[PDB]
Order: sequence, then C-alpha cells, then structure tokens
Amino acid sequence: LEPPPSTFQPLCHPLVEEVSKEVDGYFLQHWNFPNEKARKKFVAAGFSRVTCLYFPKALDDRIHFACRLLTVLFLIDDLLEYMSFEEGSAYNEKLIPISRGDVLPDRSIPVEYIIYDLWESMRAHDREMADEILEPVFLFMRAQTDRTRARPMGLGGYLEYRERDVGKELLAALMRFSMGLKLSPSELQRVREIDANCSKHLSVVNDIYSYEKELYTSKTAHSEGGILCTSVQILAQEADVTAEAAKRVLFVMCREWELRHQLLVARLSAEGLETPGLAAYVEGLEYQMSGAELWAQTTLRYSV
Amino acid sequence: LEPPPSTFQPLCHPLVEEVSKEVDGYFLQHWNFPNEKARKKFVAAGFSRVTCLYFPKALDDRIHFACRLLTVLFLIDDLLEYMSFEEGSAYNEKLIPISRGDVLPDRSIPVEYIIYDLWESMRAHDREMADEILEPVFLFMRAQTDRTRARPMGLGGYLEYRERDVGKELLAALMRFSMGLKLSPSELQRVREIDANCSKHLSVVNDIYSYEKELYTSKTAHSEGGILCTSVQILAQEADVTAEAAKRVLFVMCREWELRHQLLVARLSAEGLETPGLAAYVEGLEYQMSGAELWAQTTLRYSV
Ligand SMILES: C=C(C)[C@H]1CC[N@@H+]2CCC[C@H](C)[C@@]2(C)C1
Ligand SMILES: C=C(C)[C@H]1CC[N@@H+]2CCC[C@H](C)[C@@]2(C)C1
Ligand SMILES: [Mg+2]
Ligand SMILES: [Mg+2]
Ligand SMILES: [Mg+2]
Ligand SMILES: [Mg+2]
Ligand SMILES: [Mg+2]
Ligand SMILES: [Mg+2]
Repeated sequence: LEPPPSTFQPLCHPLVEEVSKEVDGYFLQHWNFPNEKARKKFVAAGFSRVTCLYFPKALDDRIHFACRLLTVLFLIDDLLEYMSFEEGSAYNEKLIPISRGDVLPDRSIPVEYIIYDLWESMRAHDREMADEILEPVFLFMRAQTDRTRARPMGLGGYLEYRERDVGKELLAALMRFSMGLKLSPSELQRVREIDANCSKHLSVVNDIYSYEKELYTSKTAHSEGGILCTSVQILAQEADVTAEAAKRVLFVMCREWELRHQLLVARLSAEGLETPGLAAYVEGLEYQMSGAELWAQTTLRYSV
Repeated sequence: LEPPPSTFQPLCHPLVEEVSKEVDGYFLQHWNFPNEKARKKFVAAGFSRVTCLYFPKALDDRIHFACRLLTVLFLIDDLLEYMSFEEGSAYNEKLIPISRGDVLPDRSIPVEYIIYDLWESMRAHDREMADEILEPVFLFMRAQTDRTRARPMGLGGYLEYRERDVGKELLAALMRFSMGLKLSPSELQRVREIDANCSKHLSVVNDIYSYEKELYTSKTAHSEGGILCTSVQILAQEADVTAEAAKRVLFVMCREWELRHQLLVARLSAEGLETPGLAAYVEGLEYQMSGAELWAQTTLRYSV
C-alpha cells in the first residue's frame, strides 16, 4: 500500500527514548497481561512513540502524562472489544468518578488505581488545564460503546460519530495541556472548522491502517464490542469495491483534507484572527495528523 | 483537471463522419430548435460522435439508428431542465406509447413523430432486438423525473438510482442491437455483476466532466428539472470538501472500477464461462466506458 504525497513533515518529541522506557516499564510493572506474548506485543505497539509523534512540541516535564493517558486509553480500547455494550459502558463508567478524583480506587485492580494516580499527578502539575481534559475524555469513553456502532451508517453520519470515538477533543485538550497552550473561549470557537476537518483525517487514516486488525477482531471477539465500524467498510459497500480499493480512494481524500487544512489556516490569517496562541495550535493539529500517519505505517499493532 | 491513467483505449466507429452529417442533418431539419445559436450548439455537442465512440464496433447499417435514439434522448434531457418534475413526467409519458407503436404521433409535434418513426424503422430492421430496448428506455425516462432526485442520498443510494438515470440498461440493449449481438438470458445473467460495475464508471465519469454545466443549470433553469443531482455534489457534502476536491477523489474511484472490470472479466474467462458472444459484449462495455470519457473530456457541451 503506497501513500500519496503529503506536504506535512512529522515531528517527534526529543525525549521519546527516555519517556518511552519510563512509561513502558511502569505498565509492565502494574498492568495485567495474560502472558509474556501480550507483554511483548505491548512494547511493540510503541504507545509512547505515537504520543511523542502527536505532541512533538510538548513541554519536557509534561510529555510523560500524555504517554500515560494515551497508553491506558489504548489498553482499554482493546479490552472493550471482548465485552458487550452494556459490559463496556459499565467498565468505562466506573473509571469516570475515579478520574475526577472523587471516588478512591480499588487498589487491587490495576486499571482503577493507574487512572486515579495519573489524574492526581496531572491536577498536581497544572490543575486548570488538567481539568479541561476530563469531559473530552468521558465524551470519547461514552462514544466507544454508543449503540450507533450497530446501526448502519453512511460516510457523513460515520464521520460525525467518529469525531467522538476517535477522541478529537480529548487529543486537543491533552495537546494544549502538554504544551501549556492557553486559549480563550473566543479563540477556541474561532477554529471549530479546522478541528472538524482535522478529525476526519485522524479517523480515516486510522481506519485505513487498522482495517485488517479490525476485520479479524470482528470475526473473533465479541459480536457487539468487536463490531466492524470503519470508513473503509462503508465506502467499500457503497462503491462496491474491495477494502483495498476503498483504502486507496480514502487516502486521496485524506490528502484533500490536508489541503483544506492549509486553506482554512491561510484564510484565518487573512484576518487578524490568527492570534499567536492560535498559530501554535493549528501547527499542533498538523503534527497530530502527520504523526498518527507515520506511526500507523510502522507500528506492529496494525501489521498483525 | 488532471485524469489519472487508464488502461482502456477508446475506439471510434469508422463511418462517424457520414452518420454524423446524416443524423445531425435530420434533426436540423425536423427538431424545433429555438434559434440559430442553439442549432450551432447542437452541432458542437457532437451527439453522433459520442454514439460512434460508445459503439465503435456497431454494424455499418445500424450505427445511424443508435445516433438517432441517443440524439433525441440528449435533446429531451436538456428539455426537462426547464420543467417541473410533473411537467417532465407528463412529457416523457406521452412518448412511451408512441415508442411502442400503440399510439399514432401528432405529426405537427416533432418530438412525437421523430420518436414514432425512429422505433418503427428500428422494428423494421430487427424486430425482436428493437423490442428489447423499449423497457430499458422507459425505465431511464421515468428515472429522470423521479422525486428521489430532490431527496437526500448517500453515495451508494445515488449510484443505485443513477444506474437508471444514466441509462446503462438501454445502452446495453442498444449496443447489442447495433452489433447484432444476440445473447441468451443465462449469458446476460452471467455478466450482471460486470454490468453494475460498468454503470458506476459511466455515471461518475459523466458527473465529473459535466459538473460545471450542471452547476450553472441548477442555478438558472427550473429548480426541480434542473436540480443538482450528482456524485460530485454528494461526495463533497459527506466529506466536507470542495467540488474540485471531490472530482479528484471520484476519478481515482473510477480507475478502481476499471480494475474491477478487468478482474471480473478475467474471473469469467477462468471458468469456462466467457462465451464468444459474452466476449464481444464485455469488450463492448469497455468501449462505452473509455469512449464516454474521451467525448466527455473534449465536447463543447461540457466545456462551454
Ligand atoms: C488519534 C487516533 C488515530 C486514535 C487512534 C486510536 N486511539 C484509541 C485509544 C485512544 C485514542 C484517542 C485513539 C482513539 C487515538
Ligand atoms: C452514458 C452516459 C454517461 C450518458 C451521457 C448522457 N446521456 C444523456 C442522454 C441519454 C443518454 C443515455 C445519456 C444519459 C448517456
Ligand atoms: Mg476504538
Ligand atoms: Mg479499536
Ligand atoms: Mg481503528
Ligand atoms: Mg440527465
Ligand atoms: Mg443532463
Ligand atoms: Mg451529467
């Protein structure tokens, strides 16, 4: 599968080696892997490597929080494949008060106390921005078990939904957190179009490289939790072509959203609307788009 | 614009120039054109030229019949853009019993006696093969003013509907009629999948090249009869990109259908399933696709 040209240049955080070994070790110490094989697979996926690709301009003392959050959010995304919607919702909902720091963790259950301890250290470092990540996270978590996954969706319907299930807002607030990027409500409203456009790129690039994994998941895991929900499948059905054909067509569209991103950014500069904070923000969203693509191409998580 | 490569080579019927003067000459004589600017525009469209690219291996004494049918269907296609869905339906339904020979034409209304004399002459040359073109035509006629045009559609449902509105079935029967190509029912049953795939290519390729023309029509003619119903519109909506962007993506989807055409034709031959009659037919379809594209990218009908 050959990717079409992109003008984007992915960047990686300079401390990716240290921070990855640090956060990897942590999870190998506290998390519950079924066997040595699953432990090996976990390190292979490179969950801190991708976090360092999403947020290459992260503050050095802050990047490790993001790796931690995204790692466990990744570990859970996989576990939900083997539950029903009910089971999966119950699972997520228990973690939400713990995340607010409202209910203590059952310290026998790794996921409970890992999440509790994460959010506490985050609020300790920067309470205000830490707190602005909470609702975007929950929004994502409740999307993961939304019954709309079991209803037929067209392309537009799907992207509307995937904006939550792919975690666009949570990634945005985590980005802002990890950089210390403070934006007024004015500025944040000002770029809703750029967000929406960027969300489609993140969704579809991921749909393209993870399709094979997800096809096998839809055959072997839970009939609800492992349900096949992807633009690849939708487009394949609608255009009556193979998934491989659909991938190639969706990749060209992703490049159109990149171009559209440059256009919107340029236009926002063509008024005084591009504040310095906003400028660093939309540069940030470009790192996410390109970074996620670089990782998706090279991670063992998707070529297996 | 910049079409990506195609494996298909177009062919033009050798008599294209004679039949063009002849058929153009007939319609310039009988059709009620409003003025001289429109008679010139009709000749610049080159309708006999596109017919001779659709069916480049049509029998020499049969190709003119096809130029006639398509020429009158092109003219009526433009008419219905000035009509409501009701007016257009009323107009086409008049013509349906006249085509069958069940009703005599009003010899003072050109469209009626042109239609009547066309079908009677075609039944004279090959009764049973002419017969089989009728219902596919009425099917495309009725599609043209179906209110589903004005309702929301996703890409999939659009292609389903456009299979009728692009007249894929009438084109098939016509191609057979033009070539003396008789196929058994079970033969036709074997290429149904190949037919459907070919439909999408014809539709979307036409949609790409005729978009600026249809845009303008939607804005100037009747709000119903000239409504913008096109894959370029639908993809641009679902994916939130410009029309030019959608065209670039749809073009890639069209090459994927050429690939699928080839794959389906190879599969058919690898069983003992490609009869000699079927062999001509699917080669026939491939001329329709590459021919439609050649005309579309040069006709003044879509460029001015
Ligand atoms: C940014 C992406 C393409 C998503 C890849 C998959 N993971 C699942 C775990 C949580 C993340 C937000 C994400 C949805 C990111
Ligand atoms: C085969 C096509 C892409 C269509 C081009 C436009 N014309 C309009 C008049 C009727 C024809 C069947 C057609 C729809 C063919
Ligand atoms: Mg998921
Ligand atoms: Mg998943
Ligand atoms: Mg995926
Ligand atoms: Mg039409
Ligand atoms: Mg038309
Ligand atoms: Mg058109």
